[PDB]
Amino acid sequence: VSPPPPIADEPLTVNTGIYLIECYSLDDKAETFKVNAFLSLSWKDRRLAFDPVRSGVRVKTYEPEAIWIPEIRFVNVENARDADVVDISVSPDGTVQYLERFSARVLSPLDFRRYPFDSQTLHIYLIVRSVDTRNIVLAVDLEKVGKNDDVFLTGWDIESFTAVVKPANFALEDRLESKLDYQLRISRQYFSYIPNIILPMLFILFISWTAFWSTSYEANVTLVVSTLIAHIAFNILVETNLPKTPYMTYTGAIIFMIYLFYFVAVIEVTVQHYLKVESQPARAASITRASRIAFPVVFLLANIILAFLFFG
Amino acid sequence: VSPPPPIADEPLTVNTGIYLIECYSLDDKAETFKVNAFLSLSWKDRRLAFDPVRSGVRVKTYEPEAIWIPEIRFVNVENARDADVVDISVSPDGTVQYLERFSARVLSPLDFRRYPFDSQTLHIYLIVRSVDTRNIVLAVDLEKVGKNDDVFLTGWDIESFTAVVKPANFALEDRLESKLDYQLRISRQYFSYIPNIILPMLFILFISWTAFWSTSYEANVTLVVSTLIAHIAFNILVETNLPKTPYMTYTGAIIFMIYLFYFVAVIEVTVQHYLKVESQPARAASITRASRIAFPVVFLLANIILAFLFFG
Amino acid sequence: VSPPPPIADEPLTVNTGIYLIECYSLDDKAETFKVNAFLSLSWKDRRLAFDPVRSGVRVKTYEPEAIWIPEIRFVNVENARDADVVDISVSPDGTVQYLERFSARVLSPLDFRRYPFDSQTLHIYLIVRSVDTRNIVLAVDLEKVGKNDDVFLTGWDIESFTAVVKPANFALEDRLESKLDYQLRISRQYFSYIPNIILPMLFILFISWTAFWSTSYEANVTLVVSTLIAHIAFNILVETNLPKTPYMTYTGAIIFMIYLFYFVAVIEVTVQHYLKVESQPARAASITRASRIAFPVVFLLANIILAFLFFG
Amino acid sequence: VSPPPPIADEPLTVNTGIYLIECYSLDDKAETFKVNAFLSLSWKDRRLAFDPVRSGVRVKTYEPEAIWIPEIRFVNVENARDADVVDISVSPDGTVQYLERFSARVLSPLDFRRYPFDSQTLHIYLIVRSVDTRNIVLAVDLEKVGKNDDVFLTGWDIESFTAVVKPANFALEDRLESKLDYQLRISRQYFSYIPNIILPMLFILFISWTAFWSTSYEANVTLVVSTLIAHIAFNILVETNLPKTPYMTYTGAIIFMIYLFYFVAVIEVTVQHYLKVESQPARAASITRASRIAFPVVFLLANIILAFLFFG
Amino acid sequence: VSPPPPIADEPLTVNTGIYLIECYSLDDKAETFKVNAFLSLSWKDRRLAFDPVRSGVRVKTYEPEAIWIPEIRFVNVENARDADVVDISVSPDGTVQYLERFSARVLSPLDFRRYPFDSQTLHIYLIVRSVDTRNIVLAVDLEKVGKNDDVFLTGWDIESFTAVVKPANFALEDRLESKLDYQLRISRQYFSYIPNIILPMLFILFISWTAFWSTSYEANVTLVVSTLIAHIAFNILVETNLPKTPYMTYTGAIIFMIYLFYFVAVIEVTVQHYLKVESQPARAASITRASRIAFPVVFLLANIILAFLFFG
Repeated sequence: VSPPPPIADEPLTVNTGIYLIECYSLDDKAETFKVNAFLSLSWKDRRLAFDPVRSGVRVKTYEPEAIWIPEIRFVNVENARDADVVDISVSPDGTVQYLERFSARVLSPLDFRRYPFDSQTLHIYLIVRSVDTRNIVLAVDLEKVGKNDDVFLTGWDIESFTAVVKPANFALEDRLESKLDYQLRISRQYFSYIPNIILPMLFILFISWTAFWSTSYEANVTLVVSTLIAHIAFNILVETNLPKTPYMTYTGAIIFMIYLFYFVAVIEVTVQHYLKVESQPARAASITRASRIAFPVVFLLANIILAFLFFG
Repeated sequence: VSPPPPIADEPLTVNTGIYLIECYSLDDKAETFKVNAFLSLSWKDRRLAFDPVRSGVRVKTYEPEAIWIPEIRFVNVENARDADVVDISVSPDGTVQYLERFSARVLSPLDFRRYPFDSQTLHIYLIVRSVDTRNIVLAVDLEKVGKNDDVFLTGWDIESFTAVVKPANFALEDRLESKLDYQLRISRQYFSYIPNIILPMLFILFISWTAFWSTSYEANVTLVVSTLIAHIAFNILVETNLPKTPYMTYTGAIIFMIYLFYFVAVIEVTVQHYLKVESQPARAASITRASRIAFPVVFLLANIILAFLFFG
Repeated sequence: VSPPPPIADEPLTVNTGIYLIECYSLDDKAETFKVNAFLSLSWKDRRLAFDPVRSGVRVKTYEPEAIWIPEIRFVNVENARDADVVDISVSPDGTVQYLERFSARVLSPLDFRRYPFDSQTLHIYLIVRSVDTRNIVLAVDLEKVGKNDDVFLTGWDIESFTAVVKPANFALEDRLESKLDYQLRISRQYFSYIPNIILPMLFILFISWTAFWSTSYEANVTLVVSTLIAHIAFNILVETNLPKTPYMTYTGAIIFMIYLFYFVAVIEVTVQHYLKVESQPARAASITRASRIAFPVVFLLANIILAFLFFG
Repeated sequence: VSPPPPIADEPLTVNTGIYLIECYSLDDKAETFKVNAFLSLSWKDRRLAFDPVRSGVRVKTYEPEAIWIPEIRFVNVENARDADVVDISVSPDGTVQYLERFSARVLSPLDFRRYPFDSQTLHIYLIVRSVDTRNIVLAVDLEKVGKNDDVFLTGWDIESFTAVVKPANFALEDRLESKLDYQLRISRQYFSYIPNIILPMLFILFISWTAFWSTSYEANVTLVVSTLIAHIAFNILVETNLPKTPYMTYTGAIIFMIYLFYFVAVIEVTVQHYLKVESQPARAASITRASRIAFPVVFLLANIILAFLFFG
Repeated sequence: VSPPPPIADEPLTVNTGIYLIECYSLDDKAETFKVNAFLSLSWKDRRLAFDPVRSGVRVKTYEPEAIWIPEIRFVNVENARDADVVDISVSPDGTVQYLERFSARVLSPLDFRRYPFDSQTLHIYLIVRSVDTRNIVLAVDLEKVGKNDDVFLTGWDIESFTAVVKPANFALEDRLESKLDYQLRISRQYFSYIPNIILPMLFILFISWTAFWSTSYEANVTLVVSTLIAHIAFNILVETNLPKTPYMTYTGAIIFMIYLFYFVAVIEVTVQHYLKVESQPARAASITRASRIAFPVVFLLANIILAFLFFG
C-alpha cells in the first residue's frame, strides 16, 4: 500500500512485456484497431522478502489487493483496458512477478499515399507517473515480447513486433514521466485488388476506345456514354475504400485520368462528326487514324509517369 | 471532510486547466464527439498548513478520501464522465494541487451551411457545486491549458484551444453558480473534394452541352438523357458521404441548379427539332447558335451569384 | 433516512418539473429516441426541517445519502435512467429543492403520414413508488417546466412543453393514478424538402412528357424508357433518407401515381405508332394533340384530390 | 435468505404471469425481437408473519435483498434481463406480491413461406431449478397475463397472448427442471406491400410486352433490354426484405418467373427479326400475332398455379 | 478455499462438459459469433466427507463460498464470459460436482474459398489456472457434452459437436498447462443461391450472346453494352450480401471470367462490322458463324477447369 523508500537516490525500475494474442477489426476510416494480449510486469521490493529455509517455501503467492502494484496506463486508447489478474508471486530476495490479460481499442494514424500497395506501422504507448517521492522508470524484457503463430489480421501480413528499449522522458503537469513505444509493422495483401478492381476498368476503357474504328454517329455516342455510365457505377462500387485525405493518392489520380480520357474521347467524336457533315471526309479520316494510335500510347506514358511519381 | 472556513473572508478561487490528449469520433448525425484529456485544479486551504520540516518539501499524498475536494461537473455530456485520481499534492503555504483523467462524450451543434469550406467550433462547459458556508468561483490558468501535438481528427486540422469566462446564473437557475467555457476551433481540409466531386460534375455537364453542335435528334436525345442518368448516379455517390441536414446548403443549391439546366437543355432540343420539322431551318439554326454561348455564360453568372450570396 | 411522518393526515404532494436540454439521437426506424434533460422536484418536509434558525439562514446544501429522496420511475424507458444529481438546496423552512440531469432512451409512437408536413407529439410517463406511510400524490410545477431556448433538435421547431396528470391504471393499487404525462409538440421544417425532392421529380416527368411534340418512334421510345430508368434511380436515392414505414404515405401515393402515368404514356405512344403504321394519320394526330392537353390537367386534378383526401 | 422451511413433504410451487407493455424492433435478419414487460410472482413462506393482533397494517412493504426470492431465468434470451424491483409486499397470511419490470431481446425462428401474407408465433420460455431437497414447480396465474390497449408493433397485428398451463418436466445435467411456454401470435399487414412492390413490376412487365405491336428491330431491342435493366434496379431497391432461407418463398418464385419471361421475350424478338431478314415475312407476322395473345394467358395461368401451390 | 493435498500419484483431474443451448449472430467481417451454453465440472477432493452414519441421511451438501473451486478461463474470447453459479453438490465419498451458465463472444478464423458450397469449423479453447501445491489437468465427459435441439443458425446446419485434448505447454510459456478444443462443424445451405444468383446471370449472358445472329451494328452495340451495365448492377446486388474477402475466391473468378467474355464479344462485334464495311462479307460471315459455336464451348470448358481447380 506504500511505495518502497529509496536507499540514497536511486529510482525504481519496472520490467514490462506484451505478448499479442489476436488483432482484428482494423477500421480504415476510423483509424483504429482492436487487440487482446498478455501484460507482464516485474519489480523489486525488499520490504517483502521472506525466509525460505524458515518458512520451508521458495515462492509465496498473494492476491491482487493489499499489495503495491504500480499503475500502468495506455495513452492512445478510447477507453481504459478491461483487466483481470492471473498471478502474483514473490521471490525470496523480494522481486515481484505479475501477469494479466487485457483488451482495448487503439488509436493510430495511417498513410494512404500508396493505398493498394501500402505499408503501415501501429504504435502502442505505455506510461507511468512519478508516484510519491520515488521516481519510476520503465524497462523492456526482451524475453516477454512476442506474438502467437495464430495471430491473423484479415488481408494483412505481420512483419515484426518490437519495442523501443530506450523510453522518452519529460515533465508533464509538473511531474516527471516515462513513455514506452511498441511498434507493429504490417503490409497489405494486394493480390486480390488486381482482378476485382484494376482489370475491369481497363476492359471498360478499351470498350470505350473501340469506337475509333467506326463511322456511324449514334453507335459511337451510345458506346462512349454507356461506357462512362458503367465507369461511374464501378466507382460507386469501389467507393467502399480509403477515406478523405489531405493528399492525393494513387487511385484518385488514376480515376481522374480516366475521367479526363473519357472527356477527350467525347470531344474527338464530336469533332469528327462535325467535320464529316461539312463535306471534308479527308480531315475526319486523318483525325480518326491519328487518334487510333495516339490514345493508347498517351495512356501508357501517363501511367508510367504516375508510377514513377508515386514510387520513386 | 468539511468545507474550508472563510477566515480570510475571501472567495475560494480555483485554477482550472484542461490538457487534451486526443479527440476522435466526430459524429455528424448525433451532433457529438468524444474526448480524452486531463484536468488540473488548484485552490487555497490554510486549514492544513505544513510549515515544519517533517518530510520533504512535497508534503502531499493525502488520499482522495478524508479531504475536501470541490466537485466539478460537465454540462453538455451524454453520460457522466469517468474519473480516476492521479495526484494529490499540498504546498506548505496552503494551496492544494489536484489532477485527474477522464473520457466523455460532448454534445455541441454544427452548421453545414458551407459544407466543403466550413469551419466549426466545439464547446465544453464547466460548473462547480456551491457550498453552504463559503463561495467558490472559477478561474483559468494560462500555463495549464494546452493540447498535445498528437491530436488528430479524420479530415480536420486543429487551430486553437482557448478558455473564456461566462457570467453566472445561467437559464432560470440562480443559485450563484458560475460556469466556464472551452472552445476548440477546427477547419476542414477541402483540397480532396475538388478532384473527387467538382471536376467530374463539370465534365459531365460539358459532355451534355456538346449536343448543340449537332442536328440529329436521336443522338441529341440519347446524349442529354444518358447524361442526366449519369448525373443522378453521381448525386447518389455524393450524397453517400454528405451528412443529412434538414436545411439548404451550398451543394444542394448547386445540384438543384444543375437539374434546372438539364431541363432547359431538353426544352431547347425539343424546340429546335419542332422548328426544323415545320420547314423553318433558319430560326432553328439561330436559336442553337444563340444557345451555344448563352448556356455557359448564364451558368457562370449563376455560380458567381450563389458564391457571393452564401459567402457574404 | 426515513420518509417524513404524517402530521395531520395531509398527503405528501410532490411538485415535479422537467427542464429540457437536448432532444437528439433518433435511432432505429423512428421508434427509439434519446433525451438529455434536467429534472426538478420540490416536496415539503415540514416538522423535519434541518437547523432552522435566522443565524443559520444560509441555504443548506446536502448529499444524496443525507435526506429522503423519493423514487420515481419512467414507464416507457428501455433501461433504467442514469441518475446524476447536480445540487441539493434545503431551505430552513419545510421545503426542499432538487435538480438532476439524466439521459435515457425513450420509446414513443411516430406517425409518418403527411411525412413532409407532419407534427409529432412525444410522451413521457412518470410514476412514484408508494411507501408504508400515506399515499404520495403527484402535481405539476409550472414555474420549473420549460426548455432552455437552445434545444438541438435539428429539423424540428418546438411548439410547446406542457404537463397533465392523466388518470390511469396498469396492474393493481388503490390509487395507481399518480401518473404524469409530458407532451412535447414539435413540427418539421419542410422548406428544404421541396427543392431536395419534389422539383426534380416534376422536371423528370416533364422531360418524359416532351415526347408528345414528336413523331419519331425511336426517339419517343428512348425518351420515355430512359426517363423511367432515371425515375427508378431517383426513387432509390430518395428512399435512403426515410425510415421504414409499413403503411401508406403521401409520398408513396405520389410515387405510385407517377408510375401509373408512365405506363399510360407508353400505351399512348404505342397506340399512336400503330395507327400511323396502319395509315390513319388524322386519328394519330388527333390522339396526340388531345393527349398534349389531357395529361397535365389530369395530373393536377389527381394531385389536388390526393392532397384534399390526405390532409383532411 | 434461505428457501422456505418445508411444513410438509409437498413440493413448493410458484405461480407467475407476464404483462406486456410494448413490442418493438422485430428484426427478421437475426430472427429476434425486443420487449419489455411486468413480471409478477407469488409464493408462500411461514418465515414471514404479519401482526393483526398489533393493530395491523395493509401494505408493509419490504426490500428485495432482505428476503429469499426464487431464481427465475429465461431460456432463449440474449443475456440476463434488466430487472429492477418496483413493488414487493406481504399480507397477513404471508403471500408475497412481487412485481418487477424487465427488458430483454428474444430469439425465435420465423417462417417466410408466404412472406407478404404470413403469420408467425413467438415463444418465451421460463425455467426454474430444483434447489436443495425441496422440489419446485411452476404454475400459471391467468389473472396476471395479458397486454394493454397500447401494445402496438409497427406493421403487425396482435392476435393473442396465452400461456400453456401444463409444463414439460425433463432431466438435464442430473437434475429435474420445469419449463413454461408463452406464445404471442401475430399477423402481418399486407395492404401497403401491393402498391409499393407488386404493381410497379407488373407495369414494367407490360411495358416490356408492348413490343409485340411493332416491327422495328432497334426499338424492340431497346424496349426489352432497358425494361430488363429497370427490373434489375427495382430488385436492387426491393432487396431490403426477407433474408436467405433454406426453402423457397412466394416472391422469389414470382421474380424467377419474371426473369424467365424476359428471356423468352428476347428469344422471340430475335427469332422474328431473323425470319424477317430471310424473306419469310408471313411466318414472322403469324408468330408475332400468336405471341400477342399467348404471353398474357400463360402469365395468368402460371400465377394461378403458383397461388394454388403455395396458399392451397 | 485451500488447494487439494497432493496425496495420490496422479494429479487432480477435472471433467469438463459443455451443453449448447443456442448460437446466434454469426458476423463474418469480424469473424465472430456469440454463444449461450452450460458448463459442468467435476473433481474428487478427500479433505471433506459426509458419512452415511450418525444421521447421514443427507447425501448431498452445498458450499457457496466455503469451498475451493478451480477456475476456468477462455482464450479466444473477446470479453470475459458472464457466468453465474447454478448449483454445487458434494458426494458423501468426496467427488464434487459443479455447474454454471455463461454467454460470451468467440473469435474464430473463417475460409470463404468455396463461398456458396463451403463448410466451416468453430473452435472454443479452455485453460486451467495451475495451483501451487497440486497439479491439475483437464478431461472430457462425453455424457456432459451435447446441444439442445432448439439450436439454430440462419443459413447453416450443424453436423456435430465434439471435444478433444490439445497438447500441454501452449505458446511460449511451458508451465505445465493444458488446453481443450471444442469442435463445431457446420455447413452452408445453398439451395436458395442457385435461383437467386446463378440463373439470372446466365440468362443475361445468353441474352448478350444473341448478337451473333444479327447484322445491324446499332442493335449489336446496344445489346452488348446494355447487358454489360446490367451485369454490373447485378454484381452490386450480389456483393451487397457478401462479406468482404481480401483474397481470391470462386465467385470472384467467375465474375472476372464473365468480364473477359464481355470484352471479347465487343471485340468480335467490332471486327465483324469493320470487315463488312470494306466489302469482304464472306470473311465476316465465317467469323460470326465460327463464334456462334466457339463461345459456349469455351465457356463450358473454362467453368469445368475452374470447378476442378477449386474443388480438387
